[PDB]
Amino acid sequence: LQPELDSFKE
Amino acid sequence: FCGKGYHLMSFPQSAPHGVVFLHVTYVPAQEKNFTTAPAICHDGKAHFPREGVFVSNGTHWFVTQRNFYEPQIITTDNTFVSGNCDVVIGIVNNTVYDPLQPELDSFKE
Amino acid sequence: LICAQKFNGLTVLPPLLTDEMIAQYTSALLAGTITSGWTFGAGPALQIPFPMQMAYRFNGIGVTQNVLYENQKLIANQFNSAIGKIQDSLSSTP
Ligand SMILES: *[C@@H]1O[C@H](CO)[C@@H](O[C@@H]2O[C@H](CO)[C@@H](O)[C@H](O)[C@H]2NC(C)=O)[C@H](O)[C@H]1NC(C)=O
Ligand SMILES: *[C@@H]1O[C@H](CO)[C@@H](O[C@@H]2O[C@H](CO)[C@@H](O)[C@H](O)[C@H]2NC(C)=O)[C@H](O)[C@H]1NC(C)=O
Ligand SMILES: *[C@@H]1O[C@H](CO)[C@@H](O)[C@H](O)[C@H]1NC(C)=O
Repeated sequence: LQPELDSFKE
Repeated sequence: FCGKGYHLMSFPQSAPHGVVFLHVTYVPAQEKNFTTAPAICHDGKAHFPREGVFVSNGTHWFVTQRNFYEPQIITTDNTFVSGNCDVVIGIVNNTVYDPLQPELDSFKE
Repeated sequence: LICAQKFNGLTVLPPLLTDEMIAQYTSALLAGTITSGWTFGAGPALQIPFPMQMAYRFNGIGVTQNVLYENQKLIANQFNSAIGKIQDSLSSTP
């Protein structure tokens, strides 16, 4: 979750 | 071994010079034919169901357990990916609705 | 001798199920297994594409579903070669 979430959000 | 069908329980009953069993089995009924598929390619990667099977109400595609028909939307929690979707024979195409993506998009966008 | 089995008051009764209906039972069982897996043995026979039933049986021994599908041709060749070899195995050893 965290890598994809950060990639989308940042 | 214990009654015809999928066994659930067995209540013994005493009899003269013997025993009597009451095998409580589970017998499926009211079957319905459905168009299946070994896997569902979404983004070039095959998706196989973690449990159950892929079934199609003629038009839409769903994933449900084998011994009962509870159609469920094909999400990425019901299916696991394994490799690309060019080597599985009989693969169909569809859209595995990921629960996280629209959730986060509605949250942020 | 087996040709004249009457002998002296020695009757050999014929089996109730002759070889033909036994073979019919075996063929029906084969068709049930092939086209319905285990479903026909526990209620109505529900048709299920063979490779999919094979994947189901693979799931029962530990290997995941995709092991068969990505190896379907290999497994089919292995199965057909083994079933070919079994006949020669029976013939070679009397
Ligand atoms: C399969 O196909 C139909 C037609 O595509 C599906 O209909 C849709 O799905 C919902 C939920 O079941 C139905 O209530 C609606 O009529 C349709 N709306 C949507 C969301 O597209 C339906 O799932 C199945 N029914 C049939 C005809 O077997
Ligand atoms: C699933 O979708 C993919 C991509 O949309 C399809 O792949 C295309 O297949 C055609 C063959 O008619 C090729 O000409 C295209 O180049 C392919 N596109 C890409 C980029 O993969 C695939 O055919 C679909 N599969 C099914 C069974 O519908
Ligand atoms: C499903 O359809 C097939 C072919 O149309 C038919 O032979 C079969 O009996 C049907 N099965 C059920 C349970 O509806």
